[PDB]
Amino acid sequence: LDGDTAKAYLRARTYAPGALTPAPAYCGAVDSATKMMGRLADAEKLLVPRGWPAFATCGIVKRLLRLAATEQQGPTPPAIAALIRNAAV
Amino acid sequence: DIVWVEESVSAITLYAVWLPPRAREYFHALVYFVCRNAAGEGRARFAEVSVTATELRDFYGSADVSVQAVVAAARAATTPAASPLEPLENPTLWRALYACVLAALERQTGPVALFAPLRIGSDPRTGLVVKVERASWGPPAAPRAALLVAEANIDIDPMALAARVAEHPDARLAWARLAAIRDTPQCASAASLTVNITTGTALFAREYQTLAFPPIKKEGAFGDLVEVCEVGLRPRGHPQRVTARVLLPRDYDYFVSAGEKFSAPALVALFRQWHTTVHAAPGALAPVFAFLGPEFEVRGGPVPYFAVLGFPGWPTFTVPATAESARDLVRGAAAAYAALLGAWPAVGARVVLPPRAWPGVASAAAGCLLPAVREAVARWHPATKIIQLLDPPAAVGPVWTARFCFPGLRAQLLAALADLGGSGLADPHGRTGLARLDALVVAAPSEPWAGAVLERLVPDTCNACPALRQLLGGVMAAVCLQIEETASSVKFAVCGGDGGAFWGVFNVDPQDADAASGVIEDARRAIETAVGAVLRANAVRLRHPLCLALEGVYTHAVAWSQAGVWFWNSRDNTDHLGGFPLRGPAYTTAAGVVRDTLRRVLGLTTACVPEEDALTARGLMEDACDRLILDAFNKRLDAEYWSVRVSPFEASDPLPPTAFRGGALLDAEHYWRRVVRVCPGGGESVGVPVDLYPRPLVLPPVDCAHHLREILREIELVFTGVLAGVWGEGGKFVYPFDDKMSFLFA
Repeated sequence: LDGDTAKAYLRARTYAPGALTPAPAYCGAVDSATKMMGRLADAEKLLVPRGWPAFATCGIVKRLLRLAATEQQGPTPPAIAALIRNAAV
Repeated sequence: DIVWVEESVSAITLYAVWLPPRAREYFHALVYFVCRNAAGEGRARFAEVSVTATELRDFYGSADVSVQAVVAAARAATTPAASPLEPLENPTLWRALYACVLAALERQTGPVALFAPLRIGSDPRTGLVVKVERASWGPPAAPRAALLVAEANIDIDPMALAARVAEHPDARLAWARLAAIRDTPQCASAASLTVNITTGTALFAREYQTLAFPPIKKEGAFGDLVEVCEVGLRPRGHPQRVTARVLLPRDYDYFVSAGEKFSAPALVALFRQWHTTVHAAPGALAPVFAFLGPEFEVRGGPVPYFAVLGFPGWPTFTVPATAESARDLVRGAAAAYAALLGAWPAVGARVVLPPRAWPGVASAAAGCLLPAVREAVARWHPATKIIQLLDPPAAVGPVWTARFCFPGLRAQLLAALADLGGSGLADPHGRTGLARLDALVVAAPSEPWAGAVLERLVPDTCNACPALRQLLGGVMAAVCLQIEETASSVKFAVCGGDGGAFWGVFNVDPQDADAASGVIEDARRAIETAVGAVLRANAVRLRHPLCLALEGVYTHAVAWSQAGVWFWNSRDNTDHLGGFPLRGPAYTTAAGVVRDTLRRVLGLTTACVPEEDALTARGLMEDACDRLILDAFNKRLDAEYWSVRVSPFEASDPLPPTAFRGGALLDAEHYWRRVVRVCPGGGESVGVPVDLYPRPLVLPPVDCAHHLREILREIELVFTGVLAGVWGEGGKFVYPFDDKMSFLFA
């Protein structure tokens, strides 16, 4: 895959450039399986109104991985921004 | 001693539908004429008709409908506060009702014509129109218009929509909303409706938080638009003096609403509020609150429209998008209104003839034809194609090919057969609906507005009378027979087509072009003349003289399925592809890729053994698939681009319980449901109705491992057709998507 598609495949399938660069503080969602289960549902309550289907410790990891993988569409804040609660994510 | 005036009727609406005393099987209907004299000055007029039960059952097509049912529906529609949205119970009932009242208006009173000069009379002793006559003096005033924008947040409870959609599965979601308002009219009392009617004289804007409550923002007044008129009437049905309030539309004539986000519930609610406001004071009769549109039926409809069967009496035209040519579609809607008396597209196929008088005309047309076509009609089975064509796996070239079409052959043939059965009609005056179809056919080449009418009036008429299909397809079969007979004389060779449109080849040397034009033109002349001669011999006479269209000259032509044909003229590099489904925005890019791959693969006419060409063709086809899937990645996040338009007939994905929450977005869904298959979590692929969610959308990554598979499926169909049609057969072009380039998405 040569051209702009190489750059596309890189960002689309690799951790964002500024995600593994030493930063002064952390920024993300850290909680036990029980709490993060509730927070994932709460994030979906603000995510369902615009397209995300409802998902009525493996389910939690699958849902978190799917949220993390979802890519940024232009300048719009990404899908995981509902859980992480920042627009710089 | 009858009064006489000079006016043009701008609209015809239904005020009252009553059952007089000592009556059992005939009901009277009062019609409101919005007449305007010269220089635009408008005086309101009224007429009465008398429709019998037999006529109702004729325009309905069945005897299930009765006079009592119609009068009960009209009485229910008398009050919009108690129950609006009356047509939603039996839409066919109101459709037939408008059809018969217009027919009786034409019969008893006389010939009527919107936006046209008309000498009108009246009887003061009773006070209604008595006779309408076509006039021949006056440059009638231009049909002025007013631009209307209306948006309302009718807080419909989602669960009711879900339940009503569960009762009838493939219910277009606008019908679900509309049924929700019908079952709970109080929901139409509370809505943040905003209205802005701009005219050429004065603007008018209102804003509401609750509809019944006084406005939270005013502009102009109701009186600037409307001139409320109280008119006394003495119908034959009502001996006592009956007074009617009407909303005379001063300044404007009809409404122009954008069809982009048109909400039939919005206009229904606004007009219900106006109805309540105007007819709040008693001492006068109340009109009919009836509206029809594609949103009023479970399965929906192709063409957006908003009928005004009663209150307020002003036609409202929805012109969907088309911003570049907005004036063109506004003029087309105005012409469609004026010609077909405003019944179209609400009344349906009954504009021409009652749905049940057709079984007689078709039989009366099977008799006046020639003896051969008489049987040819009777032996028509769906898709017979009794003509020498090409095997669907085949291709031709380099030979001089040409495509031909008769513009509007089904409509013209239907008109001629309707005239053949015209003598068989009960009423000679009941043939005026047979004058609108000739007006449509005559004006079809001149103006495209008649076109879209004829491409829907004809197929729907063929559904109203199933027996008309076997007649039309027999006449067209006869036309194709003489096309084939005349083809041999002019070196033309029938190779494929679908009747009115047919493509063929020429037995001329495939290098000379100076004489090519001559033969291509002589073939057109001879085929047109011979088909016209057969039609004349079959007694069928066309109003607009028949014309054959040279829709392109090409050198190579390849066909794979019955409808899939690709033509290419190497000299000018002009091509044409048909049979590839355009079921979304990605299918257009696929079609372009196919039309470039085929242009490159038939450019391989370099002298080679046929075996070599098959491989150097398959390689290029695989490379084209590669370049398509590579570009697919750069648009993987455009869900609207990876969207498919599912029809209300096709099997559809099940509606997510959150798509029932679109608010003023569920109303846009009339015909098509645009679905994108996304892949949440893993393994499971779920469908998202794209146009039922607010924008910008947030979704899990689009399952391109499903849409690209279907796009590729049809690409391999075309490529297997061309590979097995130009060179030796035996090769089913398959692209290993699951292995070569599956990783990109899944």
